[PDB]
Amino acid sequence: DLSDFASSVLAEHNKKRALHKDTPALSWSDTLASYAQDYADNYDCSGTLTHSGGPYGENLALGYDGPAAVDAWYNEISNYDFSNPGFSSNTGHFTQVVWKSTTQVGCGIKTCGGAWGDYVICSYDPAGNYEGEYADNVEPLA
Repeated sequence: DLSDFASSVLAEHNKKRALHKDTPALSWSDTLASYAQDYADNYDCSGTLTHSGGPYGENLALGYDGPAAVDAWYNEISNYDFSNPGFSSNTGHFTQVVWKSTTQVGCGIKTCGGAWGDYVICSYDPAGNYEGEYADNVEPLA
């Protein structure tokens, strides 16, 4: 059985994906979550967000618990132009949350407290945000 962290974060992803046409639900991966939590264990609580360079897709946040980070990522839909699909600096988290071809997610968390609060990383497989593939993987609202 999943931890409370895993079940709450998975539900928050799949509540949002179900808003979109032809977009399957994700399942949780212990492999992805071990990778994510290992990286969080090593965060320096400095306030900067640097990507891991790994083999999986990746969303990062600072200042939110797990489900609250998912909500912030998904709210980027407000900036996304469905008639000009593609990457942008303030829609790249949203397009990975709903990426049609992604099938599994796993996440980790570390409590920095102080000025920064919680660090959250979610890892995804297959990865989203491939150039030339947005129109086929980022579907409109049902």
